[PDB]
Amino acid sequence: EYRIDRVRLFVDKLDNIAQVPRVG
Amino acid sequence: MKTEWPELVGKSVEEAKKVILQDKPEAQIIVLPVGTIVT
Repeated sequence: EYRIDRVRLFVDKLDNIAQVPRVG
Repeated sequence: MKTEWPELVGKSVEEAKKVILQDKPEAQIIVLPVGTIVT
């Protein structure tokens, strides 16, 4: 792949980044 | 060289999309409510 500019940023009920994005 | 945003854990899309928006060479991020992956 390459330097894609997107990352599955899943959110919780109150938008609490419970998953860390990386893009790498 | 921000490519993990590990410190972003327990944070919010605000700071996420915010800083994530660039760090690497403009690496953005998809803000979604988990849910399935498009059927």
